[PDB]
Amino acid sequence: DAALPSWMPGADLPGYLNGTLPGDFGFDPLYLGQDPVKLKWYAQAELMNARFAMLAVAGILVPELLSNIGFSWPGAGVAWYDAGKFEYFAPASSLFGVQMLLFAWVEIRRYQDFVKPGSANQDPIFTNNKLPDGNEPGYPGGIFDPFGWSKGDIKSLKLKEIKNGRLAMLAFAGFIGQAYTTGTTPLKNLSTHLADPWSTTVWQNDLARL
Amino acid sequence: MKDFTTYLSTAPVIATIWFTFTAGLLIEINRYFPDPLVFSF
Amino acid sequence: DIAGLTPCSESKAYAKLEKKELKTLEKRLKQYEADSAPAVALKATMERTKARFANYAKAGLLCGNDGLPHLIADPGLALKYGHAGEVFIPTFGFLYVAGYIGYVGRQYLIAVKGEAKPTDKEIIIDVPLATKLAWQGAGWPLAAVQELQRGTLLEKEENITVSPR
Amino acid sequence: RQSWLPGSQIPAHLDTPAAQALAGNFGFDPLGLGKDPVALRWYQQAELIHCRTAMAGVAGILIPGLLTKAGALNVPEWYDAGKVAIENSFAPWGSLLAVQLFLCGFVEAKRWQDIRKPGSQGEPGSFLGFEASLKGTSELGYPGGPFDPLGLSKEADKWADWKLKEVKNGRLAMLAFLGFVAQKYATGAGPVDNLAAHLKDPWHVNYATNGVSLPFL
Amino acid sequence: KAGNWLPGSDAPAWLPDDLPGNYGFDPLSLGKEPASLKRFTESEVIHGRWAMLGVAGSLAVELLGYGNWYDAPLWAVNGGKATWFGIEVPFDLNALLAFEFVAMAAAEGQRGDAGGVVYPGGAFDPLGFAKDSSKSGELKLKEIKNGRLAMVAFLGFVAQHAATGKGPIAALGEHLANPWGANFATNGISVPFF
Ligand code: CLA
Ligand code: CLA
Ligand code: CLA
Ligand SMILES: CC(/C=C/C=C(C)/C=C/[C@@]12O[C@]1(C)C[C@@H](O)CC2(C)C)=C\C=C\C=C(C)\C=C\C=C(C)\C=C\[C@@]12O[C@]1(C)C[C@@H](O)CC2(C)C
Ligand SMILES: CC(/C=C/C=C(C)/C=C/[C@@]12O[C@]1(C)C[C@@H](O)CC2(C)C)=C\C=C\C=C(C)\C=C\C=C(C)\C=C\[C@@]12O[C@]1(C)C[C@@H](O)CC2(C)C
Repeated sequence: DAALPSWMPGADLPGYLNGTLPGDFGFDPLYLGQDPVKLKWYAQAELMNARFAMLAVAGILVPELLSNIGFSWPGAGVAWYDAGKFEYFAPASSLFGVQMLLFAWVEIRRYQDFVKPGSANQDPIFTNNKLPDGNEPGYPGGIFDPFGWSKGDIKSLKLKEIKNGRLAMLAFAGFIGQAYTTGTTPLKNLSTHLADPWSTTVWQNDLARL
Repeated sequence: MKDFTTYLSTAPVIATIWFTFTAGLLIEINRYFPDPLVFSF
Repeated sequence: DIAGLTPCSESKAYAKLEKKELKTLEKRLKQYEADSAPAVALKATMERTKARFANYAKAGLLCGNDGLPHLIADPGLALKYGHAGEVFIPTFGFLYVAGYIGYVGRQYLIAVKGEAKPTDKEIIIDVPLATKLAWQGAGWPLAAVQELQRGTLLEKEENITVSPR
Repeated sequence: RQSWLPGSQIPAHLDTPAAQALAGNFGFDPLGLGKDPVALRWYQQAELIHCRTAMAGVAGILIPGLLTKAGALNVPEWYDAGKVAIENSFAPWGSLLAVQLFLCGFVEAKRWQDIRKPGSQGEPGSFLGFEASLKGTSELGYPGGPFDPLGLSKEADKWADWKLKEVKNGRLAMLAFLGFVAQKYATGAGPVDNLAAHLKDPWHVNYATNGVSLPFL
Repeated sequence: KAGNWLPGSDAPAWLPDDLPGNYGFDPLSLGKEPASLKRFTESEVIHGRWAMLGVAGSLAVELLGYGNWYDAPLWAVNGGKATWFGIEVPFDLNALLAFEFVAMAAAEGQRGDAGGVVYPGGAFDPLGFAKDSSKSGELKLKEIKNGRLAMVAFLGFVAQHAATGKGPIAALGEHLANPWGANFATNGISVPFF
């Protein structure tokens, strides 16, 4: 290893994590990323779960935030764990069908990029359009990077991405756990913790609940 | 006591021990499961 | 209703035999006091008798005109009318154990054939070897089939024979 | 070495190159059933078929069981589903079993003759061109081709671990089916309901506290 | 070689570029052997021609008002008096079944005794459109692509009927009346839980 950051200062890190991935702090106490093929898979899995969890915590909080602020949606005040029972123009059936067809397309595209990097950088129809060569799996760029980032700043930005994404994955785990234990919305849990933080610890609530 | 355990490994002693074991197993099976005319359990 | 045999739960001679045995036991029991050692013994014997009769009638056994349970040896009649636990199931139950014994003894013989004095390993048993083989003889049917298919269960014409073949 | 008993003397027939290539070789052969290499090959095939069949069946037991405990389905218990499915069916269970035995005997006889001679069902002219795709692969029990749509066996990097995952999940699922059977015979409830009853009171709801497993206790 | 079927996936080496309809789609590697591949090349065109005719018929029987493809054979059962374009035909099930056996036996035996023949010019090419030329290759590609589309479409007929119970045009009208409330996801068959 080296003088890189570490999840535990002084700990003898495993070594196969040597900074080349974003957010490398040596945390692999179960040695799940020991084999480089499993590590190449888990890097992309981390990126994907991370980005989807970031989107999810955004779409759970900022609706909750906009509703507690007092804006008007048809879908305001409906909990994130109750938005499926909500009625829309289509039943959830057709929504899952369309979702899975479209995601089959784009996820098989992403998987073709992962299997053979540099392959899915081209449109079916408009071949004038393409993604810039030299990209990595998980970081397509081009039309996925339209606002003009990735020129410099890229290691800083990848570290930022994976840090916010780990935080968001933990936040979604917390949404699930808090909605299963407290049975309420997450920002209302924040409000009940900020009301009196000393009588609303998880220890306190879980002891009172049994 | 290598020679004593060689004696205990002799055909008559081993036969006595093994048949005491088999008979005791059958006797205990017939005490705890008495009168087993048919396989029904 | 297999060979004119009535179930022991419906036969009256079976109940007659039960009450006869119990009458014998209680006529012996009348001689002793309330809780003597003989009284305890005879009450336990009566309980064993009642339990035995209940457990034979519960097992679907067929009875004759004498009220005694008759076993069905035929597979096909035992499996059609639920009498497989009489002779059919214990058949393979026995054959497993008998092939166990034979296979274990065979393996012991074959293992001690290699020693310099194989005869003194038969009057003085190699107990660790014997126990190893006794434990690993639980899979005797599979091992015997696989030794049969290799042609290594049988000896060829190296066995000895009398002069007129 | 990755043994089942770290201090055991592993049998010499499971330390051979021909046996250490087998998936999930932890030296477990206390009865010496695979001392014959041919028997070890045949029993490896038997282990694979049992493990895949048990994986499929135990999934079909506990996944719909979990989904009917969660309301997503109303599948009856696995010890009741045959009667329920045959009372809603187009066929008696006898004709069903006959068609099933014919269709399964065909493919299992093909698998049998491939075990007898590896790569023999690719004898040209046997099927209608499909025999080309029935040669199997270099490894017996891992046929590939039409049985491998996603092409996950064409790596030679994840292949050993794919094997290991298969055989380990399959041994686990075989144990799981044996447990379904024993738990039905000892409790009278479903496997997921057994899990629930154990998770609501583990220290008084287990095999030590039913009247079947330990009659002495 | 016309198309890739998976942009980036390099083509299998056993599928020749001169094969009409070659997109490199053999993930199961069924056509790795040349004789298997020849049989499959003939059978694909045969299945495709039969499926083109079958889809044309299932669409023409409903667009002209004589019911759907599934309910057409229920004159043999459920009574009698077969019809064609409304004209009732004097053949019961047994007579036309036997004549179909005889005629198709003669035809497909004449076809099988020819070995592998998939493009029999002459009596089957009277208007002279294919003479093993640029147009012939292009037309073979067109034929095999319309045949693959028609095979997919007949599989769709069967699945949509087994899920919905409607006809092809009836299901199309249902979908155009409610594209989001009437699709494969909204029936209680295709997707398991909903
Ligand atoms: C060959 C003729 C023959 C036959 C077939 C029988 C058969 C029987 N006799 Mg009769 N008997 C015979 C000769 C015979 N006997 C003779 C010659 C005598 C005079 C000595 C007697 C005197 C006699 C009496 C006095 C009694 C019997 C009884 C019985 C029953 C025994 C049931 C039992 O013990 O369950 C045992 C059940 C088992 C399952 C044991 C099988 C052995 C092992 C344990 C199985 C293996 C399990 C497992 C793999 C082991 C793992 C390893 C282990 C080390 C842990 C059975 C019907 C008894 C009875 O009730 O009859 C109705 C009884 O009371 N017999
Ligand atoms: C495949 C794994 C597996 C799992 C997870 C369970 C789980 C359970 N079993 Mg089942 N069971 C199994 C296999 C399994 N069993 C097998 C193979 C048998 C036949 C010997 C049984 C026979 C059995 C009976 C008779 C009963 C249970 C019961 C139970 C429950 C309480 C545990 C208990 O009493 O000890 C389980 C009993 C054993 C003898 C232990 C067998 C476990 C084997 C060796 C595999 C698991 C060991 C593994 C190293 C650690 C767990 C793996 C897990 C993380 C996947 C629990 C839900 C009880 C119940 O229904 O309570 C509500 C009960 O009465 N089980
Ligand atoms: C993203 C991190 C995160 C954050 C900020 C919170 C915040 C909160 N949680 Mg939640 N929670 C989380 C993750 C998180 N949780 C996860 C992953 C789980 C699953 C185990 C839970 C399960 C859970 C339950 C069951 C309950 C809470 C409750 C609470 C509240 C009171 C705190 C408490 O009692 O201790 C809870 C603390 C933990 C469970 C420890 C998790 C710590 C995470 C993994 C790392 C924290 C990051 C960093 C070191 C510190 C924060 C930095 C930054 C955010 C400022 C508070 C609003 C309680 C509530 O509703 O209050 C009213 C309550 O009953 N949480
Ligand atoms: C195939 C299998 C299970 C298949 C299950 C199926 C099809 C289930 C089907 C269904 O449930 C569904 C889906 C739905 C239901 O409605 C209908 C049915 C039909 C009921 C289990 C095998 C289960 C097989 C088991 C449990 C085998 C265990 C073997 C062991 C432990 C062997 C141990 C040893 O042999 C070794 C390994 C080495 C030796 O040296 C030492 C010893 C100890 C001898
Ligand atoms: C769908 C189909 C075949 C699909 C095959 C596929 C996807 C194969 C895929 C792959 O193999 C490849 C390519 C390469 C491999 O490496 C990968 C896989 C994936 C394995 C055939 C349909 C083939 C369909 C055919 C031949 C249909 C014929 C229809 C007829 C004759 C209809 C007749 C009628 O409808 C009328 C006219 C009037 C009615 O009243 C009466 C009737 C009789 C119902």
